[PDB]
Parts: sequence; structure tokens; C-alpha cells
Amino acid sequence: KIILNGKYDIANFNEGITLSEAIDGVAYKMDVSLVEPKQLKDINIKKGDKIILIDIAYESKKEETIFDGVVWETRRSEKSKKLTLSCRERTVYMEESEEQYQFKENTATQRIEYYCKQWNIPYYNLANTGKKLAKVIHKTNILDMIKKDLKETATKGGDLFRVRMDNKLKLFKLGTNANVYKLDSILEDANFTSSFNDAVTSVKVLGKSKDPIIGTYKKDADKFGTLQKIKQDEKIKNAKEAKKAAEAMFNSGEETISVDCAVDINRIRAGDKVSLKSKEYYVIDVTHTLDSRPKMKLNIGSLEYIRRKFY
Amino acid sequence: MIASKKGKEMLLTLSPIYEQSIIMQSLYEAIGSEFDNLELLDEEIELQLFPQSATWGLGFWENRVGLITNLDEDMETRRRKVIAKLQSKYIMTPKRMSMILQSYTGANIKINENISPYTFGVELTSTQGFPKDLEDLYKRVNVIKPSHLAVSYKLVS
Amino acid sequence: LDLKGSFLFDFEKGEFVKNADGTLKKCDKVQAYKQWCQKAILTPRYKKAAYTNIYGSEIKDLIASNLSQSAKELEITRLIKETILVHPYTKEVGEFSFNWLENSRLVEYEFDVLTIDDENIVIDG
Amino acid sequence: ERELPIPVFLTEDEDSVHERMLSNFQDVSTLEGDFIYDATRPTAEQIAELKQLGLQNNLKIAFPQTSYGTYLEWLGECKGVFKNQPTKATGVIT
Amino acid sequence: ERELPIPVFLTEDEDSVHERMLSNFQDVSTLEGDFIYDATRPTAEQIAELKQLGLQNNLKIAFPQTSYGTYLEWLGECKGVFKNQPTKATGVITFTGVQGTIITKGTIVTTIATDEKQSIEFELLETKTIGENETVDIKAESRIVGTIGNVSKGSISVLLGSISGVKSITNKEDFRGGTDIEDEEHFRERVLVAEQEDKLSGASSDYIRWAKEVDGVGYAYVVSEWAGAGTVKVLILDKNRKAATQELIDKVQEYIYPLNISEGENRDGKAPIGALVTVVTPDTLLINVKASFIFSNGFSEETVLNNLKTKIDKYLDKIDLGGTVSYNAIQAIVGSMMLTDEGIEDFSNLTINDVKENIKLQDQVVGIGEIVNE
Amino acid sequence: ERELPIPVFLTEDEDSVHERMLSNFQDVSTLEGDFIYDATRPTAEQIAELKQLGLQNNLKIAFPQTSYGTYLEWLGECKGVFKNQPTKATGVITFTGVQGTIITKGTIVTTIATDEKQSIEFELLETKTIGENETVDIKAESRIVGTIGNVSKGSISVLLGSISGVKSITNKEDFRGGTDEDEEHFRERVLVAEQEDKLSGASSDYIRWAKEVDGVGYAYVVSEWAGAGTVKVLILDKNRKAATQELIDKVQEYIYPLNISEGENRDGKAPIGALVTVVTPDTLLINVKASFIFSNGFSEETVLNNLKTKIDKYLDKIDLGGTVSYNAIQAIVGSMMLTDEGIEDFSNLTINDVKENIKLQDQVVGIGEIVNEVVG
Amino acid sequence: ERVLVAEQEDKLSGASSDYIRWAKEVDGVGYAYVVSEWAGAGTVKVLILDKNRKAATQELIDKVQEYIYPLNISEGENRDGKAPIGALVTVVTPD
Repeated sequence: KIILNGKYDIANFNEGITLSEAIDGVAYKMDVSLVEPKQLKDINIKKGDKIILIDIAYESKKEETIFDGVVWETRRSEKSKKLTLSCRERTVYMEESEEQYQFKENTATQRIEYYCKQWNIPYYNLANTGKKLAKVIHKTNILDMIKKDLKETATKGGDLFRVRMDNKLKLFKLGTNANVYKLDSILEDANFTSSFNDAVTSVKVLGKSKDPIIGTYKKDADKFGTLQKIKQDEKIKNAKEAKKAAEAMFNSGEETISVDCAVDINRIRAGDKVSLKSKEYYVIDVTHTLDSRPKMKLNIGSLEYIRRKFY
Repeated sequence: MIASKKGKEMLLTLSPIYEQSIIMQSLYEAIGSEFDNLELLDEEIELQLFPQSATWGLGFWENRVGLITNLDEDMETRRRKVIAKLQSKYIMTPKRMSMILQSYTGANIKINENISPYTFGVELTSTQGFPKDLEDLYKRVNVIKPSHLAVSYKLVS
Repeated sequence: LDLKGSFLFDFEKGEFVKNADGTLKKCDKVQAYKQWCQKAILTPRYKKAAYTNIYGSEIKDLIASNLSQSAKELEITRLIKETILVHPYTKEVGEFSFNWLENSRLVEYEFDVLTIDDENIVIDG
Repeated sequence: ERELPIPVFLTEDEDSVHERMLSNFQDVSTLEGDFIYDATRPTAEQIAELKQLGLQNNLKIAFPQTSYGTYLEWLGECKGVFKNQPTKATGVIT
Repeated sequence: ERELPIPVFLTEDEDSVHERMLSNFQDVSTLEGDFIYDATRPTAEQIAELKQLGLQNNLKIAFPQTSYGTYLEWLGECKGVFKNQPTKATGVITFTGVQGTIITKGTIVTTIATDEKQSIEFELLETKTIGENETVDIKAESRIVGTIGNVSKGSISVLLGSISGVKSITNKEDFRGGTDIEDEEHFRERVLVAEQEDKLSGASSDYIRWAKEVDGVGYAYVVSEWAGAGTVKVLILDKNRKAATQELIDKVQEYIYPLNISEGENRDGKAPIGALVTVVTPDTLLINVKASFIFSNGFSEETVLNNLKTKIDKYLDKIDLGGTVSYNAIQAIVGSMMLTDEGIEDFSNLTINDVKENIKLQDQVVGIGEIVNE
Repeated sequence: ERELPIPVFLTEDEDSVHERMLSNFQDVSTLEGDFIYDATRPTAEQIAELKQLGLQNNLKIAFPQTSYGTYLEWLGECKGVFKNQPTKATGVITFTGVQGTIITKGTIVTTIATDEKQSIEFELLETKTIGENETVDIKAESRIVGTIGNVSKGSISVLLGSISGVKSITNKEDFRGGTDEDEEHFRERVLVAEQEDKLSGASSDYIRWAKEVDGVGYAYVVSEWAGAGTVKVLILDKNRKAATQELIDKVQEYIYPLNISEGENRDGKAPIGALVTVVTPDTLLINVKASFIFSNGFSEETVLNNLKTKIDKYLDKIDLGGTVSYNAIQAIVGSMMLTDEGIEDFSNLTINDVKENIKLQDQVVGIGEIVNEVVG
Repeated sequence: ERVLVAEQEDKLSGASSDYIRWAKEVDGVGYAYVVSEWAGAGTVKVLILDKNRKAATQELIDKVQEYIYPLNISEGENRDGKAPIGALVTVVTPD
């Protein structure tokens, strides 16, 4: 409804906005399509411009900044003067800037604070993930390093954390959204899919590092059969770490719902805890599309499958 | 018919079938009596939150300020003592001292600012007179005055 | 569903019916449902603050309205139907009939049909 | 003026109070418009209204950070501070 | 701690309210399970719950005695008391590494994490280079404010972000400071003290306050216009309520009323201008209690006697200069040891200075004497 | 009521039974409507019906966890537990009429039957005459057991017949004698009576039985206090005070009923031959005497009442057979002196004119009368 | 705000430091100096310099005097200034 840019208000030009995020996505993504007459052409929107989308929030019905990022790419058509943007929050910067860091044994929160301090990234008070990580040397992107240590934190019994940018970097635990919205009331169509596609019933740990930690921790072998994996990570250097990694991998296969909603719940985001029918599910992916009729589509799943796949 | 005001309001808030119902009328008469008592209790509670209208909360106020709680004493005397105790936490300028002593006694006071080098005079005035015992006023003046100063008194009807 | 009963209220006398023991005369599920239906019909809507917007009717407000005779018949049908149908036990209400006996003084009939009045198919594999 | 924090009890919802009242009933129907509902709902509504207005007003006037009027005047009198009083306009007329 | 003596009508039982409601009905059954009882009982429940939790709480949080949250802080502000905030811990880290290695401000160094404990983080406050001794001392603070930051020596031994050239780190001394948030009980005590204390200025009570502010002295007494108007005598005693040393008297004098003079700083003490304050040690009568003390199990005779002596010594503060020592009050203290189960089971033959009568001070203070068991 | 597990055989399906019957046929057609089907299917249906209803009902009534009615009554009789029987409502009915009129026992009077309600029948237990005064009172009883009856004050108004000269029949007060027992409550009683041992009525057993009664805090026993195997039961209430007479009677009836008639025997916990009596210790009253001197303007009554409350609070700590510390009471009095709560001075402090610690013996202690000596 | 400002804990005795602070609280007072018993009987002088070290004006002198020690009190009035009871105070400026 309001698109601030730097100074102007280009909400008087946009054909539609689509706010999309994935649980493992690089960044909260806003793809706003505009018509580009002389008026919009004058201001000369370039890549790197700062877009802030403001719309009436679902919670309190007050205008709140639902998106605050930067224009990552502009594509302009000439025959039809339709300028199209693809906005990203500043976690896209972290996913592109490579750097090598050597880390001793420590927790994920300390590592994230170290990254932010090194690269001068503003950040709120980061939640203590608690889990203690093994010494590693990293080379991938900063977001890649953060995701790697968060995955290793999900292993060893730690809670599932996800990093979202907003104005200043936030360490967002998955099941900690304020409002557990119920989608059954506006359920245009749902697609309950169940499978054994990524089911894990057994896991045979073969430790590449010593405390000779080896074991098997089959959990539902009698019911679904011995759907076995082999976890052979150097980071597992402990018997309890092996047991917790095994326990953080068992699941009954893929179990998700491809939900389609006729009303756009504005504040939904990846990782949020949302209800369909009596059950509760975590948002694997959300794709708003703020056309003339607000609309939302969701892909949600159980905790076990999400932990198995994305962690 | 219901006697309580709140009972009548609550009955009228329901469906109109209960015009002749003695049972529901008596029930909401009792409920309205309870709510009237609660409203009066709320007003009384509003009185207790202050030292001027403390009433039975004057005991709480006296316990707060450390004064000796004694129910047999006059309520106004307890109020005056509490106010004087509360007002003793700032500079002993003539205005503050005069109003503290006036609040304690309840009679008009004018501090003379005595001519002698290190004395201060206090003059009392009461249209209704005074009792024959006013020693506690002198005790409070001695406790409250600056240490190096002396004091003199006179009383007027 | 698990609907439950209530106590009788003789609308003719406007008093609860009580046994010789002094306790109020308990009644069955359907009896309490009929009592509720009559009470809801007699309760005006939006005016008795103890209730939500769902409960009550607006039949009394229709008397002062300027709509025609047939329009008032349709309004009465709509109002009674909407007022009754909020109850879960209700299945269907209809078969409305009207009789303008005097020039402008009306008598109307209606039928209420319960959830238990439904007819069940008999089949199993 | 500082915003007043309120206890959770004083800001209870009317429907929550009514549900707490109706929790004990399991034999008699508690539907809206029923006689049990008739007996119980106005009590809950009055409880919510009183608890939200009167008690919160008492809490507001209790302290000098939020008191007003005569209440704030008395709380000033607790520490011996008086508000300046008004005066009549004066002058000369020819 | 103090409890609010609430009236009974404001603390009615639920059953009493229900009975008062049921009393009105005349021609209807009011038994359990009937419509009237089952309909009025939730209302009685709600009325009692509102009365207690609303009115009692709202009345009692308005007073400092029974206020817990921000209301207590607001009352303390109203009477000029502020709750003590927590604070950082502070200390010095001894780095060890190759000379020329640069350690920068903002670097984090932590203690050793375990399966039980999260590592306690400390942030360097300075930027320095390792010296010729292959070491350097750098100040730091605990990032988390509280007593947890006050870790022991040699515990801060883990560097967060690897710095080339740093060989090892350690803390030679335990980190100090690290105050936590003040407890509600201590804040209530201080607020009540401010509420009940006069907090005057120039009066005898504030003179005693200024005396107590000086170290060494335990107790003090003041006489107004001892030598005519404009004169003040301050009479001080040590921690044992014995005669104060002349050095201590000089300390209190220079604190309150320096006898030396200067053009600008005439005296510039705590006393008002125009006062004539004299600081001395008083004449001190000694009151010794002699009795047959019988002591409870698990308590030492000497420790209980010393505690009783300290309590009587505290009572001597209530005894004013030239006041009267009460035999009955000392009996009360001695038996209050028993009522509090403080190591005394029985006592008898109680005498003070070998007499059983109240003793009047001839304008002397009373010093704590020995407590003698027969 | 516990859910009944059923064997798989008793819940067999009708079609399964019919298939088992028809498995042996391979030459003749077994289609629905065929003669073999005609001969076989009703047998299978009846087998399924009987096996599902009758046998499962037998299994249900077999055990007390699921039995009901007379079956549950018999299973209670197995371990000697009877369900409480109902009683007829009883009371008094007032009559008024000609003085010469005579009202006989067995007369039937009922309530007002209506469309909503039926009449409750009552019978008179006495024969009376109105000769002396125009109004008489006659005892009556309901002809139907149970909570039915127990009517309100003026419910009784109808006479089935017609008696000469009777002007009005009105019940004066509500009847109270009616009572029904719940099946589930009786089942719970049956299942509670399952104790294995500790039933001998030793000191521990009697202490446990006394503690089982509500309101009993502590219990003590004296063996052969009066010889012949007699047992005393000294009981303290929940707050260590002397047990009330009502509580004493409750415990007595629980352990050793005394109201047994000729055709009755004790159902209490006390076994045969064990004579039991419930007792409470004596409550010593500590009257305090001293020459109190009160502060300026303080009310003597209020200060003495506060001191009374404090000393009573202290005495509540003392148990049965405890020691009353006079030297502690001295400091209880002197605490108000320390706090300046009105008491300016005191002397000749005594407890019942005693200046030493008193030892209780078969006694609890409570606050007596606070008396100011006011010695001349 | 007046009620909440009146919350000072101590330093209320009217010593030399207290009088200097009170003089500094009045706007236009740069520096202040005190003479103890300049006229005996506990009298106090208050020598004041303006913000620019110059002699304080008569209006500023009157302002400081009224702030610390009012002189226009009537019969039915008492001093509300910072000076406690018995402390005679006068404001002066150097030549």
C-alpha cells in the first residue's frame, strides 16, 4: 500500500507485490512489478535502492513496516514500459560475501556475534542457542557459515533457529511466533501430502573423530521397516552428540500441506508456527501476492520432517 | 419487585420474560445487593489510598510512617500526626516548619523568627482554644528544630 | 453434539414450574430447546445487552416499518428463520402461512424441523 | 504522565470470566439465552466492567506519577507541595 | 515482613457470601444441585474472588509495605529512593603470545564452557600490543551484568575469534564488581526507612546520621543548646559503644564542624552556618546483666550470650542520653531470645548491675556491659 | 466403571461365521437366496446375535468392576457389603375442622396432582380427635420410599376421600425423612473394602482409624484404662486444640457405635470385645495477673486484648502435655514495652498466681483471662 | 513535575556549599561566595558574581535574595526560601 523507496512513494505505480520466503531461502524476497511512465522514469530507480513496504498489519490493523530491504535487481521492458524489481533484505549480502574463519569450540550465538562484529552488521540481542559446537574451519559465505553452525546446533539437541534481517539482524527461533493463526477458516484449497520419501527409521553413526564412537539407534524399525542412514560427520566427537544427532534425524517421511488461503495473513513468515484444523505446523514456505485482491499460499510441515530435511 | 438499583439494571439487561418471575427477581435483587456493597467498598477503598481520608486505613498509614498506631485516639489527631510526619522530609524553612506545626496542631501558627541570636519563636492561634496539655507539640518541635537553635512559645485564643 | 436440558418456564404464568420438593421442574433436551426457541423469538435483537448479536429477533421493530403487506410477510419469514436457525438442533424452519384476518391485524404460522426429524439411508457393505 | 502498568487480573476479559463461571456446569445446558446463561452472564459482564474501570482508576489515582485533580493535590500535600492558586483580574475603570 | 491488617468484611469467605445471597430466597429450594444454589454459587465464587484479589491487592500495592513491582519503585521515587541497578564485572586479562601481535578493543574472551555451564563472556576494553615479555595486560568487563561476571582467577582462558600470534590468555585476579539487581526486600526496607525517617537537616537526627556516616563510630548522641542557644554537643562511641578515641572525635569534628578555619571554607561541614558544634565522647555507665541462663541444644553458650549482648546493645540506642534503663525491657529481650528459639531455653534470677530495678541515667549514655551466666 | 475387555471369539462377525459354515461346501451353490444359504444364514445370524449380546452380558455381570443391579448387590454380598436402602419421607400434618370430627390412622392424603406433576401419596401414622381444640397435628409418612416426598411446607393439601367436618388439611413444615444408593457409589464402596491387614485394633490401628475421621489431627490410646480390654482414644483436632463434642461423637460412632438397638450390632472399626471410648484432653486457661501501667492516652482494654491475642498465639504452639514457659510469657508481655504498644510498665507477673514454668499433664493450654491487679 | 522534583535526599543544611549551590541554581549567577556570621547571630552573606564575572545587577540580587531568603513576607506569611529557620541571609555583590 505504501512503497517508500528513498524519498518518494511509488505505491501509485505498482501492478502487484509478491512477498515470498523459504525456510532455507537466502533472504525474505519481495518482487514488486511497476509500470514506468515518465514520472517513475525521472527518479531513476537503481539497484541498491532501499525499499520499505508498509501495509495494514493483520494483528492490530496499524500501518507497520512488513518489509525493509534493498533492491537487488531491476529489469526494465522498453516496448511496454514495465519496470520490475526483485527486492531482498540485507541477508542477501551475507550470502554473497565469502570469508574464511577458524573457530574453536563454542556456541552458535557467539559465532554469529563474531560475524556481525567483524562485518559491522547491526543485530538485536541474539538468543542463546546453548548448544556447543566443535572446532571447524569455514570458507563458504557468511550466511552459509551461519546456516552450517545452526544446522550443527539443531543436531546435538539444540532448538531450530533461523536468521532474518529486518532492520537489524535477528536470530529467530522457529516455534516462537506471537500469534498462532488458524488457516482453516480461509482455506481456499489444501493438499495434504504424506510419504516415506525422506523417512529415517535407523541411523548407523560411524565417527570419523574420537571422543571410536559407533552405534545404531533405530527408533521405529518394527513399524516402517529399517529405513537406515549413515551419519559420518567429523563434528560428532562424542557419544551423547551421536545419540542426539540420531534422535534429531528420525521421522515418518515427508508430511506437508500445500495450503492456499483466500486472505493474505500479512505477518506470516518462514518458520512461524501456524494451525490448520486442530493440528499445528511450521511454515516451510510462504508466498504472499498482494494483487488487487490480497492472497496467500503456504507450504507447512511437521517438526520432525523439517529437522530431518533442512537440518 | 427488585429493590437494588444494580439488580434492576441487570434484570432489565436480560430478556423481558421476567416481569412476573418472583424467582429471578429475588435472585437479581440479591446479586444487585452484592454489587451495591462492592461499589460502596470500592469507594471506601478509594478513601483508604490517602492519609487525609485514610479512615480505617489510617492505621496502615501510621504503620507506614512509623507512628504508633492507637485506635482509641481521635481520628483527626492521627491524621494530623501522619501529615506532620510525612511533611518533615525537606528544608526547615519558616514556611515548611509553620505548615508542619499547623498541620500537627490544626490551629493557625506564625513563626516569629525571634530577635535573639539563635532562637525562633512560635505563636499559636485557635478560635476554639486549646486543652491544658500540649507537651507532644513541644516534643515534636524539639525533635524537628535545628539542633543549635532554641525555642519559645505563646498561645492565643 | 451433546446438547443438554434445562428447567421449565411457564410463559403463561411467567414463572418457573417447581415440584412439591421446591426444586425447579427439570425438562428434557427437546423441551428446553422449545423453551429456548420461544424465548429467543420473544427476545428483541441488539437491545438486551446481556446477549450477543446472534441472539434475538427484530419482529417488534418491523411493526413501525413502512414496507407493504407482502414485504412484511417476507420480512417476518426471514426474521423468524434467522432467529431460530442459530440453534444447532435446528435443521429447517419453513412452511410459513399468513392470514390477515382483520384489515391490518395478522396471524401467521410456521413449522420448525429438528435435526432428529431427518431421515437416514439404510445401507452397509 | 507515565503510562500505568496494570495487573493481568484487573484487565481480565468478560468472556474469560463467564467461561470460568460456567466451567462447573456439566448437566444443565449453558447455551446463550438459556436460564443458566441468564443467571450467570450479567454477573460476569458487571464483574468485567467494575474490574476494568473502578479498580484501574483506583490504581491510577494511587500514585503521584498518574494521579490527577484533588488526588494529585493530596499526594502533593503528602510531601507539602501546593499548586499555585488563581487570582482575579484587577485594574482601574474610568 | 509487615502484613496489612485488612478488615474482615473485605476478606469474607466464599461460603459466607453464598449464604448471604441464599438468605433472600423464601419459597424455593436452595439445596445443592438445584437451580438457585447452582446458579448463585458461581456468582458467590466470582464476588469473593473479585473482593480478595482485586480490592485487597489494589489497596496493599498502593502502600510501600506490600508493593512488589513498578509500584514499589514509584513509591520509593515519591519518597526519594531509587532501586540499585546491576553492574558489570571488571578485571584485567594477561595475554600471552608473540611480540608485536595486536589485540584490539571489542575482542571477546570467555571462560571454559562445559556440558553444565555456558561460558561467561568478557569483552576487552582496550587495544594493545604484546610487549617484550611476550605478555600484555588488558582491561575487560563481563558482557552480562551480574554476579556471574565475578569469575575467579585463571578461569578466563578461551579466546572467541582466533588471533594469529596469541599463545594463551589468563586472568591473574578474580573479576570484581558485578552487582546484580537489588532484591525487593532490601528495596522495601530502604523505602520504609526513608518513609519513617524524618530526613530533616540541621536537627539532632541528621547530626546523628552525619556522625554515623563517619567510619569507626558505632553510635552517637546529640544535645541541643547544651551551652545556650547556638551550641551543639555531639557525643560519639565506637563500634562497641565504648569511649571513642580522640582521633575518631577529630574525624567526626572535621566531618561535621571543622574547628580550623579559612577565608572561603569557613568550616564547610555538614552542620549549618552559625552553629557551634562540639564533638566529644560521653560519660558512659555500663549495664551488666547477671542471670541463670539455660541454653537450647545446638547453640553455643558464648555465641548466644554475645547475640543477647548485641541485642541489648541495640536496645541501648532506644535508651536516650540521660534516659532510664528498664529492667522489664531487658527481661523482654532475654526472653525474646527464647520466643525466637535463639539458643535460650529458660532463664531465671535476672538482674542488671546486681539489682532488679529500673536505672536512671544521670545525663550519661549507657554502654553495653557483660552478660554473665550464673 | 471400567471398560470391559472382550475375547475375540465373543465379538466375531456374522459374515465370518457364515463364511466358516459355508467353507465346507464345494459342489452345491452357496449364493444368497439359495437353499443352502437359506439353511445356513439364519443359524449364523442367531449365533452372532447370541454370542455378542448374551455372553458379553454374562462377562459384564461376572465381575464387580462392571456388574450392576442385583448382580452387583450379590458381588457386594460376597465380601459382606450392602447398599444403603431408601426410607419413606416423614413429618407432621396439621388438620382443622369440627371438634367432633375424628381422624384415624392409615388415612391417605396427597399433594395436588396437575398436568405437569403427579400427586405424592402420604399416610397418617396416628389416630386423633379434634375435640379439645379446632386444630390438631398428626404424624404422617410417605407411602413411597426414596427422595420422592420431602415436600415443601404447604404442599400437602389434598384428601383422597372426604371426612365429615374437616375444614382444612395443610402440612406445617417440609418433610425430611426421604432418601434413596447410587450404583457407582456402591461399586466404589465394594472396591474400597479390599484392605489386606492391619485390622487388629492395636494402638496403631486405632490411631489410624481416628485419623481417618475428618477433623482429627492427632490421636493417642490408653490400653485397659478401665480394665476388661477397654480402650481410651485421646484425640486432638487439626489445630492441636481440644476436640469438639460433635467431633468426639463422630469418631465414637466411626470406631464404636453406641446407639445400637436390640436387633443391631456394632459396625464400627472396633472388633468384638474391644470396648472403646473417645476422650479429649482438658484445656487449661492461663489467667495472667500483673500490675499493668499503660501509656498516655492508651485504652487499657485494647492493650490488654492485644496482649491476650499475643499470648494466645504463643500458647497455640504448645501441644498436649507441654510446658508453659512463664519466663517466655514475661517477654511476651515485655515485647509490647519494647515496641511501646501501650504498656508502660508491669509488675508481679504471674500465670494463675504462679511464677514458674508449668508442665501440662493430660492437658492442652489456652488463653485465660488477662487481669490487671491494680494493687492499692 | 513540581511534586516529583521535590525529592532531594540530603545536602539541605544551608552550609557554605549548600548556599553556593542555591545561588548557582538562580539563573544569571556565575559564581557565589559566602561569609559566615558577617554580622553575628548566625547571619550569612552571599557575595555573587554574574555569568561574565561582573557585579551582579540589583534585579539579579533581588531575585537571588527572594529565592534563598524572601523579605516581603507579611504578618500571615513565613519564608519559603531555601534558607532554614534562624539563618539570616543577605545577598551582596563586590564593588
